[PDB]
Amino acid sequence: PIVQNLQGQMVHQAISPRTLNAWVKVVEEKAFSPEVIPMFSALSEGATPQDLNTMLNTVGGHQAAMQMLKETINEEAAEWDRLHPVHAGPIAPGQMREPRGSDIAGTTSTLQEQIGWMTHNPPIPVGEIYKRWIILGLNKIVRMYSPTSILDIRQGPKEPFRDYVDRFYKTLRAEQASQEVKNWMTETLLVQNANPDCKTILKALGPGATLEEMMTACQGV
Amino acid sequence: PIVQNLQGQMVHQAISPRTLNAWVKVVEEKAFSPEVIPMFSALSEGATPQDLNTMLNTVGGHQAAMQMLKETINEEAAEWDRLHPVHAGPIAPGQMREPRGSDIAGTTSTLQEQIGWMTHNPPIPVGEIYKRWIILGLNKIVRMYSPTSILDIRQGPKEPFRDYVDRFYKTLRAEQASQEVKNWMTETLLVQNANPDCKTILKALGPGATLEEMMTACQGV
Amino acid sequence: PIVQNLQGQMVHQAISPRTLNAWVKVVEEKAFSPEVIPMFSALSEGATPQDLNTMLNTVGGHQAAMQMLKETINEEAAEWDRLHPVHAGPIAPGQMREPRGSDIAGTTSTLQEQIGWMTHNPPIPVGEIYKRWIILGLNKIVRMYSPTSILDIRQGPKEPFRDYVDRFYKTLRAEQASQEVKNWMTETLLVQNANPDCKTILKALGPGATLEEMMTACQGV
Amino acid sequence: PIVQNLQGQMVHQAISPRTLNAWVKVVEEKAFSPEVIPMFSALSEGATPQDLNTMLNTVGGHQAAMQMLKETINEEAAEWDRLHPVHAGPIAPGQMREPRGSDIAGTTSTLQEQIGWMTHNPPIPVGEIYKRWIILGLNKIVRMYSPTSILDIRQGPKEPFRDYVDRFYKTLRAEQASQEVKNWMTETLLVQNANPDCKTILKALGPGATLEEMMTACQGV
Ligand SMILES: O=P(O)(O)O[C@H]1[C@H](OP(=O)(O)O)[C@@H](OP(=O)(O)O)[C@H](OP(=O)(O)O)[C@@H](OP(=O)(O)O)[C@H]1OP(=O)(O)O
Repeated sequence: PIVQNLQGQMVHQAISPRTLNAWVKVVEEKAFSPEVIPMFSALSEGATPQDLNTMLNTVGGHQAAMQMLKETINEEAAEWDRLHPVHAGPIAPGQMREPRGSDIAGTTSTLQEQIGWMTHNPPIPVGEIYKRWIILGLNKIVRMYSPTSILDIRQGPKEPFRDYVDRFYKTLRAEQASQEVKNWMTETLLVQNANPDCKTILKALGPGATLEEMMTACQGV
Repeated sequence: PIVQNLQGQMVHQAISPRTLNAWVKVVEEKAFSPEVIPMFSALSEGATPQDLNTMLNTVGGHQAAMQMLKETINEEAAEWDRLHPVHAGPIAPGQMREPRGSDIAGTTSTLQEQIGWMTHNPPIPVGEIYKRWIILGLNKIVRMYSPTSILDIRQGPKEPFRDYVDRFYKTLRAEQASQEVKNWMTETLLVQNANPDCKTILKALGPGATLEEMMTACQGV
Repeated sequence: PIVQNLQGQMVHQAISPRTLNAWVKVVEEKAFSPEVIPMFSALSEGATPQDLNTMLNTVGGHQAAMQMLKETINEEAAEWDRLHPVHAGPIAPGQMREPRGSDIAGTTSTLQEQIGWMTHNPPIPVGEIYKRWIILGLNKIVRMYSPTSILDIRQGPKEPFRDYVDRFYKTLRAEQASQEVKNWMTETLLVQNANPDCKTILKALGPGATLEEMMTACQGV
Repeated sequence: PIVQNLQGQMVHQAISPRTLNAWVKVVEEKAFSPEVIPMFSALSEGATPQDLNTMLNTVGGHQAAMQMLKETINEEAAEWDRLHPVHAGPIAPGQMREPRGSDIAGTTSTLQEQIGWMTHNPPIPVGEIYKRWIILGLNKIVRMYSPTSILDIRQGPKEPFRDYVDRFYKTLRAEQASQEVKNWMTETLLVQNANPDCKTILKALGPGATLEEMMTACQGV
């Protein structure tokens, strides 16, 4: 985080040990359930790339996943570097050097330049692009850790409908696809994969039946 | 939350990670018992739709209930959009764009727009209507998740009257009904289901007995 | 159709009997399989709306199909009327009047009027618009008359991959969801539903593989 | 096509509806078996590129086939542009301009232009060149849609030699390797894959035997 001192100049503030330990416990306990992404984005609000690096390195276990995240961050940094070629020439006192692909990731940047980049007007959000790369990696990790694809979620012969819907929507949350495909999956795959006992009821209800109506109608079975 | 900086400009503040973890734990332990709604409205005091979306997304299990909440929010947003038609024309410097139905939910807006909305005079409380929609959805979820119907709560042969009346009133709170049906239930169904030893005293007491009078009348057994 | 007589003046020419015979064979024997649309769009080459109605009377035998077609025509005519409000005022005597939603449909127009409309500089196409509305109706009918859903197209244990791909693409063309859902279906659902051996080869091939490579690699299995 | 009117001036004549109907039947029912090419080359007799595009829109139903066809057209157009650099300078007013790679394809040309191009002394054929590019695309598609490789065409225990030869030559015409490999296939692979009795007779006949003698000697076996 970045805060203003008494004089009003921006000063970095280290993350409290409570937040850091909460994030570490979330990563080590939850495996990589899909709710880690919102929790991470809530715990890392307006943080400098050094803070993100601390929040990532501090994790003790799940080292394979952190390695995959390292690979994804490196690929995104290389692509960004290719997109922005270096402008040769001395930097005027009124500006600062343009951050390269690895300057964003914090492997070759000091704290002061990172503070200066996004506190400048107009701002260049190093933190908000680094967090985008990290979240893009976490999406792949979460998708990998989820057991089964959405197309293989099937209600058992005896399973209650509420548990089946819970499994289906957990898997769909873990799924990686655009929003339109997710809407189609919600509309059709839910009815299509049900057990024979509830499939007839769901078809008889109609094509525009809301989730509440389906679950209250299939409550007994 | 909304806080002022040193200069006096409104600045968004992230929710405390302790509060967020407390809400997640509340949803973990309490399932969807009726006391969740006051807890939510206490933990989400004066929060922008960004914070509400964070607090809703962070929940890990019970994904079917969160999907019902999503559908209810969508219905309320569509009804709001129909109720307030779109106005065509350029935006004056002294005003801001009129929010649409999907604008209140925070899924198609920035945080700065909402900050300006809920601080500009006259206020347009996006947060205070999003919280209304969320509570409206949570009410249906709580009613549906009630483990047993009111008619099935009956005092046991050896159960003291305190336990039976507590179970009955908790179930009555969960199964939300109108006021007059609640009055009839309290007056008649409470007496009807009791064990014979308590039923005799309740009947002999009279029809217009308050809850305290019944509880202190049947205290001996 | 429209032809030029010996005096250089455009004159309507009726649809030859065997073209109507071919369209009647298409309607009565193809059972509204997804190939009715190309054959209609071929047989109706540059036809004035009177000829379009002459070809449409064949569908009048099927009550449900003709009802769907009439409803779609009327809805598109209403939308056309809404989007083109009739201008009240003097018009240049060298120009023709304006086609109403019931005059582009040939219900209340005469043949000379449509001939003048089509043979104009610049031309105002009425036949093409009417044909687009008819094709919308036929798309709806073909979607209704589909024999199986896209999620039920599964390759047999020993069916060649080419037959399965042709069946899948025919069903996907009948169902006609949006474009993005179609791309997702082609990329993922095609691989998912295949028989074990072809599924193994397609999985081992990799993700995001063009159809040519899939069919070439899975040729003799 | 191109016809001469009553004044002796070449005028374009549209493709009759039933020719387009026949081509649509060819596309939709033959499943791109190796006989689509002769029927296309027959139905497209002397057609200006506008008519070629009109016939090509039928293939637009098949996404993959149309993509392959479009790619081949574009590649050949690029090669044509490269091999015929546009000459900048004055031209004789009695001569027409030069057809670009996107003007021989009828995408950016008008009908009168192509009529003038084709009806020239000496003629500059645009229809024939466009048809050659289309046939290249169709060859690629037919090769993709083949049901079995040439090495898997084996005569059955009791299949007559004539049926086996016809199947073999159809598959060899689909696969369309170079000419020398085709001659080697015909000479050797045909004898190699035959059933034991016909293989014995063909071996005993000798090497370098014409097809007529092979089929005459192996008639009733
Ligand atoms: O080769 P042809 O003897 O000229 O056959 C054609 C051909 O029929 P088939 O391919 O079924 O044999 C036409 O079919 P299209 O592919 O053009 O559709 C068909 O026209 P219809 O489509 O109208 O059936 C026409 O039949 P018709 O005589 O009714 O015009 C018929 O010609 P023949 O009947 O003279 O064989």
